[PDB]
Amino acid sequence: IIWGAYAQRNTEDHPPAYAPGYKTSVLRSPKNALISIAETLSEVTAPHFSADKFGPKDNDLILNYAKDGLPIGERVIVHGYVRDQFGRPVKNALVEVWQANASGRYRHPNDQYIGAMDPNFGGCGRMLTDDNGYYVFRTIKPGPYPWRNRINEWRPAHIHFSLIADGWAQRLISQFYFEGDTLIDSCPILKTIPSEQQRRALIALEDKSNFIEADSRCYRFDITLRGRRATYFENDLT
Amino acid sequence: IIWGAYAQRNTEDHPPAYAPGYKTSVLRSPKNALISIAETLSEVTAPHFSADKFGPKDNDLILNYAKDGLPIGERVIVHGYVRDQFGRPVKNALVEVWQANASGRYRHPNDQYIGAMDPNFGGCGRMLTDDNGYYVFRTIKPGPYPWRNRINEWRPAHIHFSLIADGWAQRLISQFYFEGDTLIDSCPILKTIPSEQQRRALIALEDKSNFIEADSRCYRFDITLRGRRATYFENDLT
Amino acid sequence: IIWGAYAQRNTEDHPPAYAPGYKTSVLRSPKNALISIAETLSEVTAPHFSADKFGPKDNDLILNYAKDGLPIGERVIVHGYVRDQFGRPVKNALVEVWQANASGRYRHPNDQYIGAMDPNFGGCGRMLTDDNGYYVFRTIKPGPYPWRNRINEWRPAHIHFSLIADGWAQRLISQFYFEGDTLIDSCPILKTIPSEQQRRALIALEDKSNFIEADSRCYRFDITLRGRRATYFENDLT
Amino acid sequence: IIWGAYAQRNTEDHPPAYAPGYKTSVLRSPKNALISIAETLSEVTAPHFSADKFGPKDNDLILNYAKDGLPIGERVIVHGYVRDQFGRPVKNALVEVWQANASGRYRHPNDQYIGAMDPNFGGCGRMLTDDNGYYVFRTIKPGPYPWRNRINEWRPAHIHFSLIADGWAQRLISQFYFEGDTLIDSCPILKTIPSEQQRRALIALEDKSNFIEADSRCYRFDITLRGRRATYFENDLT
Amino acid sequence: ELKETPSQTGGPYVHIGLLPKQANIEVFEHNLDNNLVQDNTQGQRIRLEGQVFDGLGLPLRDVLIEIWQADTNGVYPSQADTQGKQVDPNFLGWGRTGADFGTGFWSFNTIKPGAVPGRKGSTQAPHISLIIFAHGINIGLHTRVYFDDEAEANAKDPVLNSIEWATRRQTLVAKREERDGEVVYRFDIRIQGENETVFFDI
Amino acid sequence: ELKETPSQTGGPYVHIGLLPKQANIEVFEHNLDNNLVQDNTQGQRIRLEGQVFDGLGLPLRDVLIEIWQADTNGVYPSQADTQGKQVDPNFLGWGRTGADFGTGFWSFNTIKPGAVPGRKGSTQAPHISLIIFAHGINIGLHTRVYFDDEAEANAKDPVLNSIEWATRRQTLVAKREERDGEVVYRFDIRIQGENETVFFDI
Amino acid sequence: ELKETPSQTGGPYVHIGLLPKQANIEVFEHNLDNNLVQDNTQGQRIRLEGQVFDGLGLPLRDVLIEIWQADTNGVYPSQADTQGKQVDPNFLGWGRTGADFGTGFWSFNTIKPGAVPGRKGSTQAPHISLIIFAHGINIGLHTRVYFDDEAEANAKDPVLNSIEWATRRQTLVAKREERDGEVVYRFDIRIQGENETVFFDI
Amino acid sequence: ELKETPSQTGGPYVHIGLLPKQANIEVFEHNLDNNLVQDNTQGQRIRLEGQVFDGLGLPLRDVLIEIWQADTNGVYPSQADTQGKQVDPNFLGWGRTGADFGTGFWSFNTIKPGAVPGRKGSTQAPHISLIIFAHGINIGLHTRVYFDDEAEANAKDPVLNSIEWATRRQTLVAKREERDGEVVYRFDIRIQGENETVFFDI
Ligand SMILES: [Fe+3]
Ligand SMILES: [Fe+3]
Ligand SMILES: [Fe+3]
Ligand SMILES: [Fe+3]
Repeated sequence: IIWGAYAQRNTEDHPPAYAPGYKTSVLRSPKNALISIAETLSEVTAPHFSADKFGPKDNDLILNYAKDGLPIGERVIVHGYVRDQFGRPVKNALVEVWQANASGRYRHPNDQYIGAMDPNFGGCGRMLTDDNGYYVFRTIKPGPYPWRNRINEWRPAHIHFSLIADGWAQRLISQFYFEGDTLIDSCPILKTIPSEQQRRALIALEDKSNFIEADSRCYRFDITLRGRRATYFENDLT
Repeated sequence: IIWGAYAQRNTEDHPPAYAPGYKTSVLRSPKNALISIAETLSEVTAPHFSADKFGPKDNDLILNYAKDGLPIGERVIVHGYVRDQFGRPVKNALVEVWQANASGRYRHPNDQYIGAMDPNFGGCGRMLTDDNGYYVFRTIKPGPYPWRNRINEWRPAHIHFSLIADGWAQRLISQFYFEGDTLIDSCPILKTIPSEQQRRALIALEDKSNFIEADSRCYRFDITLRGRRATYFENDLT
Repeated sequence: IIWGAYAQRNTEDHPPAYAPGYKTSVLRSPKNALISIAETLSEVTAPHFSADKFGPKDNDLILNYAKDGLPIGERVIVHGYVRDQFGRPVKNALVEVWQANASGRYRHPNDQYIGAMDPNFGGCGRMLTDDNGYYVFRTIKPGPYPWRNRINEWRPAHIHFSLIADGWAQRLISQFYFEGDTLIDSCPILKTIPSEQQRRALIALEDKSNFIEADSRCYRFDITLRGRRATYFENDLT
Repeated sequence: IIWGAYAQRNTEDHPPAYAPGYKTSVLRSPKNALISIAETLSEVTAPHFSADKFGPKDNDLILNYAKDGLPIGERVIVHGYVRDQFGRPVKNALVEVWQANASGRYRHPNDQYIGAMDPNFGGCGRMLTDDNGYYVFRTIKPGPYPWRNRINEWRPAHIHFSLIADGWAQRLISQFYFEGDTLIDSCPILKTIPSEQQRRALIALEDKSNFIEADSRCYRFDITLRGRRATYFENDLT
Repeated sequence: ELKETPSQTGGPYVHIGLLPKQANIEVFEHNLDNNLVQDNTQGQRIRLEGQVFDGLGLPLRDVLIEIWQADTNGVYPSQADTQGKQVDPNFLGWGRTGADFGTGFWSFNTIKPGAVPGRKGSTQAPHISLIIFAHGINIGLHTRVYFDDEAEANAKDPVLNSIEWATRRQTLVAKREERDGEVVYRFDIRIQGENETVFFDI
Repeated sequence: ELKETPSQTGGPYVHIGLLPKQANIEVFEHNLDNNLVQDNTQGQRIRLEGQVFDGLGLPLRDVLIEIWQADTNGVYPSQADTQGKQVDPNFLGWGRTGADFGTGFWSFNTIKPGAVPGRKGSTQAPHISLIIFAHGINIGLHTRVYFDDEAEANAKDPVLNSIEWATRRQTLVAKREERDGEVVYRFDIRIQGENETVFFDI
Repeated sequence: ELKETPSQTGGPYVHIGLLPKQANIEVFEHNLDNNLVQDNTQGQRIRLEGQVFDGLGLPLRDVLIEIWQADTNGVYPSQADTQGKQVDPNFLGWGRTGADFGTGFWSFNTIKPGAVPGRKGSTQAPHISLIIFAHGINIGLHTRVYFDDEAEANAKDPVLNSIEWATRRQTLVAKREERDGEVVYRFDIRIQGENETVFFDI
Repeated sequence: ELKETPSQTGGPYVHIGLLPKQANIEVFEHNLDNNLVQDNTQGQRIRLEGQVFDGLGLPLRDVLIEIWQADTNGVYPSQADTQGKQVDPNFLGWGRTGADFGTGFWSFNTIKPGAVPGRKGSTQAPHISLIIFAHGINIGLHTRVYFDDEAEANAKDPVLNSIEWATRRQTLVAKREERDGEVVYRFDIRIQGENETVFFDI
């Protein structure tokens, strides 16, 4: 098996750069169209991170910052699989997540929301996918976050995530939401995605058989990255 | 019968100038709105071309450039009628066409596609419509053409055409496609047209009863130009 | 695992021998019903062909007969999987294909069609399926072929294929077509197949994510052969 | 305008030769498929009949055989247009008709039905279509006719017609029926036609605005013949 | 576009309307018939005759036959003939006949046709186009009659050579005979079975 | 009623079909071009030239331009002209050209047009109607070229005065120059941005 | 569960892809053919030949035939053979051929196969499995060739005895002949009609 | 086939998760950062720095940047590199940084990369691939940094030459400076407007 380039990104499956309803994008979106290039070794390669450097609680947002006690909020486990567009598992990909606490408050200098800070919650974690492309982390469900777009804008509860996998072309940052949240229908940020089926691809599903009795609930969320094509005739990559 | 102005162009039946999905339009589209003007003799007149100056094979793309043999590819006849929006035939209009060869390769200095060139195909023709507004030409069906918009963009098979008819206001250049081509659904250029019914107005239909046995297939394609209104009261044109 | 016989061929999933609309079948179809027999070693065995005897361009119809240049026509890659009716991959099966050129002209003594011959195209290839039952070949899309059944009969574009796999009972020759071709609906040969779902099983699907930019398009086509049952009680085969 | 061949007859729009439900066809249908040929002057030419040789009552079946009085039965006028498949009128075509009388009795030596003979009815007429392809004749509505196929078979009321027009290839004999006749649904002869829309093409429609008060009713029935294609490139006919 | 009106059998009484005289019906002053020879018609007079047999070998006694052919110089008396040559002015080129109710024999009095141009510069051998209608026949059956004394012409005929079964070509060749000064060509038609006559879709 | 066939870009190879010679294709004996002056054409000869710029200020080297204008006396060589005056018989009134692939300059050899009647008794100043087609341009862009030496006429032109932004009117005025005896009018077109040329929906 | 891909005719040019040499196409270095005898192959050499006839008794000149058989000891050169005996290592067991375009004769050079076990302890008489593909044949037609000199074995063959019409069994028996030292078995196939060859659904 | 998970902005607090130290969060023992130089790393040390500006020319103080590059010999520390050459074992090839909240300056300490093979036998000039994420940016913006002292290499670079607007190529060239013995390359990014940096769809 000789690998060729990643399949082209389907721009219609993603938000456009200029999206007037999300006001900050107006001045931070290029006026010129992106220039598409044919891929080289630069685009199909990516770094490797070693499992040895990860701490034991790096995927446990409930405990990795707990000092005097446990954080306040809903205990939830999130898991799923990362695969490429042709369905192949993405192994040893670096998954990083960040979020607000149960009050909808971020532990960030620039967040002045009145929702209370939790001295026992940090809000960031990371993990590597396994050989099946599986990942799992535990956290506190974040509360919805009010922000200034229109004056009374509110983000649905959400968790930010980032993936660095096999090729630089697969680099991706996004956010997932929780099944049933009514703010999902009103969010200008989620509405920058043009199609309904794609907005639904960011909603984590309640996974009731995987709840742990008298302990935690569970959400299932899978992620799809760009996939590489195989070459059977000329190999122009190099 | 005293003729007045052409009916207004219905801008909603045409692509807009700025169409981000067709990247080259981003810098080649005016920022200002077009200025509509009331028509004068300048807009309702147009040149006349004489039938005497047309060669015998000008509408025969299979033979008008053949040197050592016939071009390679699917032999097809294309015919139809040109009428104005009120259904009147457009007589003696100049119809010019151009296209790629069977490989999807244009005989143009700037085309570096690897699809093979055909030494016996030129790719351009012209004809005048008759008194019924009828036209007919013969050609080789063009192959789909890969181009750089997104990196893996492919034009459906298509033939470019241009009409110079009775009034300068009717001046029009467009492209038609072939019934059934699956790339029609993915083309960013065809998608600049806002409505579905208008995208369908550019698809030539298979005309099976007009196939010529053991020789050529046939496609039917009609064209509609702007039509003039008649004046029955004041004549302000002049 | 002890193997028993192949499952019975479902005659209703295949064309009948006598099919009046395909005129040549009238005198070349048996009058007597076929005699069904219980299988023996003769029917469940088949030859083995060695990979060592295949040339490097045997599955590359674009280059395996090119002398002075490339053939004219649409560059397309066709790939898919061969499996048996129970979904198991068919490994190391011999797949042979043949077709007309871009003009709809066969390189065969008996073909007098006026569509032009291509000195750089042969029209035949072969390959062995791999361990996953996968095959891939590259070719020029063939043009539709006029023939004499009714006087103006036209075959849709098509590629003939043949499989010799694990058992003589799986021996099969057929033809596949290309998504969207309007002649598919009119072909008397495709209409000898009684059911609609089976006629659809012969249409190769456009596989857009597998197109190779500025190079070739791609069609996906899978094939299903008869499958063997396993024996768990008496073994009557021998 | 240089004319080429007639369009191919669409065999699926006509009854097959072998139709077991119409018993007489079993021994009078060829076993071999018809041989399709490309047309020559022989097939595109046909005779001309002169208007001068037609009598004044040739299209008046009510009076052309009346001796002592008028025939008994329902006075009806039948009219319509004859056109080719491309919608062009068929001018000066010879239309001949024949039918049974009001009792369902034919004036033929071989008809022994007990329905009464009418000494004032003959049952045959003829006319030439005019320049618009129009024809009109007057007759007595025929009664349904019992015959021996299955023992209790009954033909719906019907009138036989024959056309000799511009080309021998258009030669056609058929039968039309009357709107509403319940026997239309049971006739094995009408059921030899495979499609429903074609069976409906033989039903004459009641034309109430054209009834002549206190005199006759009226049925409208149009006929479509094969049409010639025009030639714009090579003329191989000769 | 419109579909052709579908064909239906002529039925057993096809004579009432196409040959009223054979049915004993006198409604028309001028009647169409099987005699294509007028007094000034040019060319050699021939009689064409035969029978039509069903699949059990029995003659059809209810069959109606028509023929269409060119004049002595190979020109059709039709506005659609594009040869630019003058046609025999005393020639209709068409006739109609029915088989005798008792015996099944049919016949025409006509002229032997001249050769007619074929497609793409070819020449067709002399032939008469023939169509058969009858009870049991859903669509008129088209065939052609060639002549056994035109061996060289037949060998080069485009249509005859387009029939791949060389043995079937012979079913289209009428046999010349000479009954008391008259030239007769015998052409029997076998609708079904052994030696089945070739029928064409034209 | 029918809808107009929707426009589509001419694409980057618009030369194959509209100016085969610029693509190095010799299929036609008589070819259309950018020279509207025949030997007996009346009027003063002028050369019209310029470049077409995109929104970053770069010239389009794949653009196709056509012009349409009246003769020296303000009469169009069109059956639709209703002035009742005779038009110069040696004048087509139309030409087509492409920009030079390397430099982007385009040009026409024509005649300076006479004034043409405007609506409701008005008089239009001398002008040439121009249309631009190119890859990226979905619908041909219409504009007009007026002449800077026709100041009094321009001041009274109905179309120019219907443009409310007085500053935009100037984008439609070509500058007269005199290169060695020849009269040249320079007209640059800016499709987008600062000093964007006025385009019309006609 | 999936349905088998439906069969379609091989069509008239089945040679381009299955026997490129017969079509005059040299694309492959190693080509498949009708010779199953290698120099060290064990067993008695025989030639198998015949013609394939359509329903009018004419030979098919566009037919493609393949055969599949066991070696001299009745063992198939297939991993699916479960006899536990070693197969002749210099034997493919399969060949393909086309009829001669002019005459319609086809032939194979092979070895006479040894007897192969039948179901439930039975023994099958020596036979070659044969399949026919051609224009007009919608699904490859399977049949078997037995040998007339194996009378005792044929009488006990399970498959032959499962054909109830004793008279049809004979259509599956090839006739041994001896052309100048060589053993030839003649096997003609009649696709339709009198003496129609038995075809199997296997 | 599946569709790619759709992108969403990183939002204003993208630091909590990608650079917890800049947010004052100590959860990880080993943290990722902007220093790609380890003590034994081979090659010339350079500092890459600049600011990112919005469409009004103001620097983004909430932007997150990552870079990906080859080692000193043009080999990527990735299993997907197929050059068959050994990569510098003390080089991750990647780093991440955030702009200073007050000033907006960002920087990386890395090595100047060696040239990497381009497609079809070509050679790419030395470059670093860079991606930008921020509140308001819906999809990470990809660009490349070339070096102004690599003039000959840049002139032959496939990607730079594929940008048709020659004037836009310059936005991808960082300027070499020498601050007290250290080599610094200044690369400012303009997301929108005049001199807008070229961004790629890779
Ligand atoms: Fe009747
Ligand atoms: Fe194009
Ligand atoms: Fe074929
Ligand atoms: Fe957030």
